[PDB]
This record gives sequence, C-alpha cells and structure tokens, in this order.
Amino acid sequence: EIVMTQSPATLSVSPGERATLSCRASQSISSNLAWYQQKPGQAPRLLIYGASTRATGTPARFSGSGSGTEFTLTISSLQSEDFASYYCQQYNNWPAITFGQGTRLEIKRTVAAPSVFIFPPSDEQLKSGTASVVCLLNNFYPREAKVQWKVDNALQSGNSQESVTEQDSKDSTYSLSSTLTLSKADYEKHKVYACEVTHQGLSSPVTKSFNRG
Amino acid sequence: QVQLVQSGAEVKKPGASVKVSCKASGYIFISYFMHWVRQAPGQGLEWMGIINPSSGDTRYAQKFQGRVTMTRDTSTNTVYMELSSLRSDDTAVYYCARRPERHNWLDPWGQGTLVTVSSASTKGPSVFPLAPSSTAALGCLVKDYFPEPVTVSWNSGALTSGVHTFPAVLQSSGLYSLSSVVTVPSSSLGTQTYICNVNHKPSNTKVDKRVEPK
Repeated sequence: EIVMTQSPATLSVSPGERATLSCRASQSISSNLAWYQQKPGQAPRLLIYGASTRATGTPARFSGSGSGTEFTLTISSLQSEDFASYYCQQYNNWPAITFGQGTRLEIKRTVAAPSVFIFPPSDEQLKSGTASVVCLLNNFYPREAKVQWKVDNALQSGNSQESVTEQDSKDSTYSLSSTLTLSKADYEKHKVYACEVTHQGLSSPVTKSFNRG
Repeated sequence: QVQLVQSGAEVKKPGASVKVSCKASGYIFISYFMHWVRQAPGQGLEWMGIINPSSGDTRYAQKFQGRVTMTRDTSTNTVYMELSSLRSDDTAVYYCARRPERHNWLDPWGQGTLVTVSSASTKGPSVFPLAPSSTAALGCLVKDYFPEPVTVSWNSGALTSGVHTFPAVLQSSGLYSLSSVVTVPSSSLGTQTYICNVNHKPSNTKVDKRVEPK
C-alpha cells in the first residue's frame, strides 16, 4: 500500500557525464530505501541501502540521497557497465517491501538514420497458409522509429509485430524489425507491399517496397 | 560463497501449479530469511513473500495471499515457492533472495527461474530464409516454435560481425517468432556460403537453412 514511482521510465546520457534518477514514495518512508542494478539476463544486484549507504563492492560514483517521500540515485561519470536497469525498493514497515517500476539507462550517442531493408515471403513459407513480409531498420539511434505497412496503399492496422534489439556493444545503436503476417490468400491478392520508416535522423520518411513476383 | 541456486525453467498449462526450489550455499541457512519476488517483462519486480527458514513461518504479499505457499527443508537447506491457479500473466522470472533487525533489502539474489504459462505444445521452429536482392542484408525467420529459447548461429559460428538476432515475439497463435539478420558486403553473395543454423533443444530440432537469393 506504499507505492514507489520511478523518475523517468528511460534515460539516455552520454558515457562519462552525470545521471540522476529519482524514486518517489506515496507514504513517507523516512530514510529506509535501497537501490538495485540489473543487467539483462541477470538478477538484480544490491547497490545502495538506507538511501545513501553504498553496498559492498558498489563503486564510489554511485551515490544516493533521500529521507521522506522523494529519493535520488546519482551516477557521476557514466561507464560502459553502468548502462542497465535500476530499481528502488522500500522497507518502511518491516516484512513488507515494494519495488519501483524501474528506470532503464541508455547510452546517448550521435543521431544515426536507419538503413532500411524489405524482404518478401520465401517460396517455402507460401506452401502453408501464411506469408511474412519483414522490414529491417538497421543500426539507428535514437530508439524512436515509426514504421508503417501499406499493401496496395492500404495502411495496415494491427497485423504487424515489432521487435527491437538491445543497444549494440560496438556502435551503441539499435536495430528493429517489423514483421507483417498475412494469409497466403490475402498475400497473392495484392501486388505492391511497402514499408515506410519515420525517424528523426531522416530528412523525410524512407519507403522501401516491392512487387509480388 | 554466498550463493542461491534455484531450479530450471518450467512450462505450465494454465491453472496448474509450479514449485520452484532455491538452494543456499556459503552461509548459515537457518539464520537469514528468504524473500521471493518475480519479474514479468511487462512491469518491474513484484514481491511475492517472505519465509523464515528456521521457523518456517511466512507472510505473503496481499497480491498473492492464497495461491502462493512457501516452505523449506533445513536438511537440504532449500526454500520452495509454490504458486497455484496459474493464469497466463504468471509467466515470469521468479527470484529467491536472501535477506542480509529492521533492515529488509535483499542480497544476494538467485539465478532466477523462468516459468511460462501457456497451453501450447512443444513444437519445432520452421525456418524460412530472408534473401537479399539489390551493404546487403540477409536473414532467417525462425517461426512458430514452443517453447523458447532458440539458438541461431550463422555459418556454424563463422560469420559473427554484423549479426543481429532479434528477441522473440509471442504471436496470437501462442507460438513464438524471431528473426536473425546480418549485413554483408554485396559482392560476397555468389561467392560465399551463408548458412543459418538454428537449434531448439526443448523440441528435438536442428535446422540448417542456406540463405541465398534471387
């Protein structure tokens, strides 16, 4: 019944600068707050407790101030291994603990426009009752990218799925894929299949399309 | 040293029950409470409850009071979390965490156990190629498998740079779909063999698809 609300949901900041997250409590928890870092595919590791006390092994660039309802974690000089997810946790009344929603820390880099590609259904997949057209947005930044599908200029709605990868290790960019699934009957009934990409690194939307055949 | 080791991943049909173990090593099991929390990739961490190993006394979060039962075995020094009436939003990673007075902040945590809630049956992934026409982008749509995970390596591990393997998406069928795509110099196709090797260990599947075009 005490609720913790995490500052912004996501934060991108250039490596080596400063990063500030803020945990908020509906009920005053006095001091009484911990922080956790978690890398993807791994469990959360303890970072700070009692709002300000670094945990064993927690480096000195991680600090935290609090007391009351609003708290703050600060990382001075970002580092490669700090970009991860961060959760605050409360223990105001003893056994009951509630976590925050989380703030994901991302690497801020230069704007990069996506390299777009489109791929028709393979002639082994049409032998069943499905057809999949795949649109790839390779190596772009920031995360924000709006891809739309149009078949015979008919704008598709609620029949594509989007998946974005984790920030690349060498480039710190993202890649994205929009997969549009149709029935084979619906696929061979139409000719022009187009994927239009909108991104802040693009002077104008990039339309990559093909014809059935 | 301080180590929590839980059981492996499990797949449940809706409405069943799941029992996750958590074995301690490197400390006095009888002296430190065990928390269970969970993480679904639609929210953050959800605390499930607290058990006292020496006593076995429990207190559960209001959200789970009734469905969850926490137990322990002092001999084998293991905590158990049992969740019942499994609905489809209970698929998540489940963590046990040791509590280091009135200082409740959890450290260390277990490896986590992935529990999937679905009535889909074990199924091999069907592989389809993503050939490039006019650097070039080639790909592999591994489609309609259950359960996760899958392993995709290009060229039996030969080509690695430029490879982007996408996280799996759960389709309306209840089956998963994911694609892997790599960029290569355009002149290299017509000269070099680019194979997409996927394996699915849950369902005896080892598929190799040559990904060539036009």
